[PDB]
Amino acid sequence: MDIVNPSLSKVIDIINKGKSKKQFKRFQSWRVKRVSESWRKPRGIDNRMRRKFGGAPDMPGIGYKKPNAIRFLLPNGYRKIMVACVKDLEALISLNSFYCAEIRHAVGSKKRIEILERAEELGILVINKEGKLVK
Amino acid sequence: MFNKKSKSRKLRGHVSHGYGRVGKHRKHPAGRGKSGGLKHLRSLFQRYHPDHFRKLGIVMFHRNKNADFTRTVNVSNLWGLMKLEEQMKFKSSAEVPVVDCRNYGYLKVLGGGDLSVKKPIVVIARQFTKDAEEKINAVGGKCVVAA
Amino acid sequence: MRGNQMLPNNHFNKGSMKFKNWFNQPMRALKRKEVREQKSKICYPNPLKKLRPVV
Amino acid sequence: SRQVNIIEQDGTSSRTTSVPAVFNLNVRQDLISFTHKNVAMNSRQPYAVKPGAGMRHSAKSWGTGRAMARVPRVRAGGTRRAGQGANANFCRGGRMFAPTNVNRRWNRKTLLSIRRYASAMAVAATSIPAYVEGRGHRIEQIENIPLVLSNKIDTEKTKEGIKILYNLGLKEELDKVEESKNIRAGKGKWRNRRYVLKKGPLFVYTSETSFTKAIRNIPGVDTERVENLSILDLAPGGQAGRLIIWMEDAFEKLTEIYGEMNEESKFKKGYTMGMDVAENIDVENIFYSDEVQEFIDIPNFIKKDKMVMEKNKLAEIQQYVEIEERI
Amino acid sequence: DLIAKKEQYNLRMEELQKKQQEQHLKRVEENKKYAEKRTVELLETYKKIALEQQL
Amino acid sequence: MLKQKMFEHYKKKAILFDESRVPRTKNVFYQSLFSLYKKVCENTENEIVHKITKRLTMSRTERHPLKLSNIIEQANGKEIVVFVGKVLDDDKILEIPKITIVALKISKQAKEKLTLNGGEFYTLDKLFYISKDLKDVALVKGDKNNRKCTRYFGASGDKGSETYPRTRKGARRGERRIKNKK
RNA sequence: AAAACAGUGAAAUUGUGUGUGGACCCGAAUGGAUCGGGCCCGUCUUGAAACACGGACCAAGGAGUGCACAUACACU
Ligand SMILES: [K+]
Ligand SMILES: [K+]
Ligand SMILES: [K+]
Ligand SMILES: [K+]
Ligand SMILES: [K+]
Ligand SMILES: [K+]
Ligand SMILES: [K+]
Ligand SMILES: [K+]
Ligand SMILES: [K+]
Ligand SMILES: [K+]
Ligand SMILES: [K+]
Ligand SMILES: [K+]
Ligand SMILES: [K+]
Ligand SMILES: [K+]
Ligand SMILES: [Mg+2]
Ligand SMILES: [Mg+2]
Ligand SMILES: [Mg+2]
Ligand SMILES: [Mg+2]
Ligand SMILES: [Mg+2]
Ligand SMILES: [Mg+2]
Ligand SMILES: [Mg+2]
Repeated sequence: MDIVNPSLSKVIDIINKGKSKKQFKRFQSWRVKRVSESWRKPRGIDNRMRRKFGGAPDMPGIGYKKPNAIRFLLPNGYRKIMVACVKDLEALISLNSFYCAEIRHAVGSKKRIEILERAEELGILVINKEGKLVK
Repeated sequence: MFNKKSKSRKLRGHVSHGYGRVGKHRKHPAGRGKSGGLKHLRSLFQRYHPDHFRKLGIVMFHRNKNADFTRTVNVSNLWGLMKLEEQMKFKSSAEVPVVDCRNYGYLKVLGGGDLSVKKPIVVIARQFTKDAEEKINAVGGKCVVAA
Repeated sequence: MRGNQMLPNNHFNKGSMKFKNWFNQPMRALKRKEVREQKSKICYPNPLKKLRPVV
Repeated sequence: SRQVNIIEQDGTSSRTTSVPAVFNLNVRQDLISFTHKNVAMNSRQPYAVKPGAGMRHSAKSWGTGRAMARVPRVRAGGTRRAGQGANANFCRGGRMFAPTNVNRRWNRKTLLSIRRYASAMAVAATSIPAYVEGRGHRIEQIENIPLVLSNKIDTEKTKEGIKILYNLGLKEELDKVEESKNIRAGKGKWRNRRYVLKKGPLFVYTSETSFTKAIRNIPGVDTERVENLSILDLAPGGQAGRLIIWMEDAFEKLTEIYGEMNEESKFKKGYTMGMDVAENIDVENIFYSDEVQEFIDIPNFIKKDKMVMEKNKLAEIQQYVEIEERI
Repeated sequence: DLIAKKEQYNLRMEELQKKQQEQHLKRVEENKKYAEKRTVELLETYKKIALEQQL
Repeated sequence: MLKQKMFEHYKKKAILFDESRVPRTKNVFYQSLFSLYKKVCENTENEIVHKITKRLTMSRTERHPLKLSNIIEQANGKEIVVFVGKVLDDDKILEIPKITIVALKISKQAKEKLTLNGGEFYTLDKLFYISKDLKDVALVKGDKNNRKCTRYFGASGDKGSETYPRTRKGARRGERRIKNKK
């Protein structure tokens, strides 16, 4: 869509290139199909990952948490709020400097048209703008 | 607080449910009820319950609670049986109050403390201690024994 | 048995023991009301209850 | 305190009345919630599984030495059911863990003194605009709160009944209820709880009148007597401030029922209307009073900087110079 | 009334903050002048103390 | 020199409010009152204010109640007394000295008696009006050790122990104290 | 014993087509040969990669609960 928050425009690329792409897969989820990828802490008496031997993978923890200012920020430099009514946009009227709107999936075509018309006149960014309404 | 989550809900995912891996959780490792008390549990009894293993005292094969039931009041509380509005009348007034303990379900009078107001009073009851009698007579009151 | 307590004495040993619940309490109350009402018609001018002495 | 105006059939007002003492009492959202929770559990019906389900069959363990797990198994022949795994909770068609049972405690106790106090402060909240709006009743068009309808309402038909309610400004509120009807989400729609509606006005009467059966078919209107007014009706869902239409007789009766401040009610024996630990929520503002400002001491705003130890930054705080002396 | 008195506090405190700040800088400036002279003294007294030992 | 300086610092820090404690009640009127005292503490060193603020954070059991006569007994000739708790009536006493009580709550029967004898009850929000420099106040405290359940703490099978056994009781039944001294 | 809708139609497992590798995971890269680190989990045990036991594969079900009696704590 190629849009950016004006307050961060000259900084956003540093921020984006700085985000981690680490994944914390569950131990041995690569060995048997019955174990999903979702993280669970290992609790075995012998387990090599719990005991932190070199060569085993890394475990999650507080050290990896991002700085408080950068956290929750989308790649366009805004935070997101969910909307499903015309009367929802009315809340964003004070916050449009830092927040943007994302219309919920279940809202149908006829109603979406009414949301977008209101978004234009109030000056609010909607990130699902194209959505289903491309046809 | 009026409501709180339980401990059992946090123990999901932890193997032994907090009973240990070596000790485990078996059915009855120590025996049932309060048994074993002269044997392997002797240390619990001698510490917390030393007068358990004994026979004691005089025996009556049938007793009647109604024939022996009683309730006791002290001299310092006599004026307190009256309502606060009533107290404040008899304090200034020239008349002497006549208090009957039977009416509040008291039958015996004990000698604890001093009388609230140092003016005469008539007290009706079934029994008085020697101290109680002396204290009431000290203020020029009267003790009346009644059934 | 561990720690300090009043020594147990709970009588639940007998396997033939019956339990009685009271879910019927509001309904049986309503039936007793309706029986008194109809009894009161059968003898309309007269009180439902007799006179009794003081002892 | 204040006077309140009575309203006649045609919308005229002429006679006026004083306001009962209960309406000056402060509101405890903690106690309203606690009381709601307990009382709501007194209307339940018991449920349980059948007293020996899962235990019907003739079963026995095969014991070790057969290369099989030592679960009990079904004794049979001629059917695929032979040798299957019988009684345990981990078995198909077996018995559940800790079967549900009728002896559970269905109801809950609450002190009479708390029930009385909670109902008093629920009544109070029905006359604060902030609370009434907060529940979601819409009151933009209503002239004043509370509403008190006169006696001498001679209405008998629903046709004329609605015309009266419209004249009090309730149109938008009533419409909000009618438009609301929807089918519930989830399995409740199979168990006789199919349709859901929003709450609307409650009408409170004390004396028998024809108006009761004139208004009752209008969606979202609800009716109760003042003498047996319940917390389920006064604080739905445990949030307070329901909109109430009073009848003139009922409004005067509140003085006999709850009494006067620091007195004892004749109608509710052993009950009196009490005092909080502080009079208002605003007491934090006492700090700015003259009496406090004399007491305290003058603040220091100047604060020290955080320690720095980097080479270059430290050298501007402590410039070092050599000496030649050997002492 | 108290909502008005809340304003008088905020005003009074801003005056006090500006005042204390100005008094701080003067101390810092005073201290810098004393420190210059004193360092010149002590670097010379070291020199004197050393000659006493040589003698 | 230094050893004194150190100790005098410890003694002070032992009095002052902790500022990482908060009362557990969901009562908004109680939480209002705490907010006032908290904002006073950060602008003063006065020991009475610090003591009061610490006590509002303690539990219902820690805030044990007192009877009217015991307040007078502990007042030690002061005019104003302060108490973070509830004041109850003493049925043994009728006449009392004139006194002003600042406290959290009072019972109906106590308030009448106090008023008939001359005297006032004020809630703790008003302390700063009742007193100008907090020199004429006494601060008073109950003791949770006086609960009847404290008679059972400890072991009755220790030598010289004064504790009572937890026991069934009747006209003949009941375990005695046997290892105490008389 | 099994067996609901002539709905939706997951995983194990199979054929065809197109790509990438020679058991696989973690860290770091090339146009391209690869470099460094890692023994199979769960469990009893002083001590498990073990020549200790259980586990061919996938789905669904599957284990601190209810009542009575004293109790300490938090809240009204
Ligand atoms: K990620
Ligand atoms: K091990
Ligand atoms: K970090
Ligand atoms: K538990
Ligand atoms: K444990
Ligand atoms: K185990
Ligand atoms: K034995
Ligand atoms: K009844
Ligand atoms: K059987
Ligand atoms: K089907
Ligand atoms: K199909
Ligand atoms: K094992
Ligand atoms: K080996
Ligand atoms: K084995
Ligand atoms: Mg054990
Ligand atoms: Mg062992
Ligand atoms: Mg079954
Ligand atoms: Mg569903
Ligand atoms: Mg071995
Ligand atoms: Mg095997
Ligand atoms: Mg499952």
